[PDB]
Amino acid sequence: EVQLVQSGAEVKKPGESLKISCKGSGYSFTSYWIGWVRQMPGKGLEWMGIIDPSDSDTRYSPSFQGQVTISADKSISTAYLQWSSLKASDTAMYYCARVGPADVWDSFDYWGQGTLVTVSSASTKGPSVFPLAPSSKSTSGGTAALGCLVKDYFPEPVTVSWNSGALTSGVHTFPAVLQSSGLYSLSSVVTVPSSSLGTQTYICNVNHKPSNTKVDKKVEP
Amino acid sequence: DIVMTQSPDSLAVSLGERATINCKSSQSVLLSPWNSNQLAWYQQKPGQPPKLLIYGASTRESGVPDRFSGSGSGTDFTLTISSLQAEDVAVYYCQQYYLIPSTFGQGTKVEIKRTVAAPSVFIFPPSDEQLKSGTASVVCLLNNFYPREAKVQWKVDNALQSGNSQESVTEQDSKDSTYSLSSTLTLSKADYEKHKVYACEVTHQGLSSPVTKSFNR
Amino acid sequence: ECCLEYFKGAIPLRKLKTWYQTSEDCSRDAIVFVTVQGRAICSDPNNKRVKNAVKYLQSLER
Repeated sequence: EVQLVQSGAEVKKPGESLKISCKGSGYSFTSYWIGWVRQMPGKGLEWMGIIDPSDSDTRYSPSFQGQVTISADKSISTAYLQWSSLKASDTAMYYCARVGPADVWDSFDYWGQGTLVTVSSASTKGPSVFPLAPSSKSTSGGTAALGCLVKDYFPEPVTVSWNSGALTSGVHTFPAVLQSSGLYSLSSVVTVPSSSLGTQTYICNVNHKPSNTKVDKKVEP
Repeated sequence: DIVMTQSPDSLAVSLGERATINCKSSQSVLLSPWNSNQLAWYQQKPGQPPKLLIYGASTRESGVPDRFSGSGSGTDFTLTISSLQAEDVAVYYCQQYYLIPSTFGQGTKVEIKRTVAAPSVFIFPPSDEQLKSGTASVVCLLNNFYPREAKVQWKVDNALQSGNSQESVTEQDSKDSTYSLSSTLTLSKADYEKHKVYACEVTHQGLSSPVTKSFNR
Repeated sequence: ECCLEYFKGAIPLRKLKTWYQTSEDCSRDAIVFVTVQGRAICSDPNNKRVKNAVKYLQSLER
């Protein structure tokens, strides 16, 4: 079957160059055009440009022309997208996709899995994990919220589990926010029986692979 | 260029009910000699690439369920989901490919409609561990509410805080269809100890009047 | 200034930039497509596929 395989997530500093790749298989690579599509965080799809790998005929959106270079190497069935000098504003998911064969032009009939590009002057840093202790005032439903604040890390992601995975019901692990410092912060909360707090142990297990950081934090009233 | 515009920007529909999304092109996308409207619809689920659903305005891609249909011609197009299933929660994009750039609409988020549920509001003072490192983060949590729209207001000694908080909202829950939201007020240890009352004020249509949750430092 | 003969292959629609027509003094009077690579394609003005391609290009230009 048709596959488009894109290269892995990239974490880069402003001013660095970058070339990402899109490898085709399971079809005649030179028989179809390839497109690149940008998706900035929380935003929509932007058509960037397309290339005919048979002859390297390349078309850019006016918004991206001269800002990125699209190319292809038909001898290895690969299309590329490249920047000579990245900006923090280039932080986005980049999809390659195959243009269908219909006239005159066509929809994108197959899509790569996307390459996440993160551009920041920030450096790798494991988080600090702080408890969000369950309130000492009694609640209306016989339930208490507790949690962990996972602060000042880079880059994404972190994972949070509870009681080594034994507690999964009532957990909310929130999307990270990017602080003005250039470091991320995230909270994970769980709602539990008030009456358990005296006797049941609650530990959040935090993992940040980029910094090889593993933290277990007991959360008590 | 042709500009693509979708309406509404967001749509909430009860499980099992009809969903309709509209798409307008700034110029006709009817490729006359081919009698085909050059219009596609894509579905994108969180953390996934877009998937082609409909092309030629009305042709379903192979393996796309029958509940999805496309209609319209020229400049006005509609995507209909005859009966919304749980797995249909996604962002839907239209796209013209009459010419290049083959531009996309801005996208329409489709979520599950349910009854108003008020947030359960909690406040968490900074830990002694964090204060020791010189920072104070105060967390306000709004748990399991509907709809998504909620205002969080930070008050320190009755002064309305500005530009010193950030919030994050979960994706709609798969079982109860609610949202949760967390807000973090961040200030230095110094500024924190200058003040006494720390209040989170929550407005939501589920609440008769704004709920305030607070502690004394 | 005139086409010597008409092109016989398929019109490469995705490669077309524009078109013009030659003068009536030409024996093989033609629609000439210009590609984005700047090649000319000499075409029969009465051919249906030629007419369809021109209609598409005209929609881009008008």
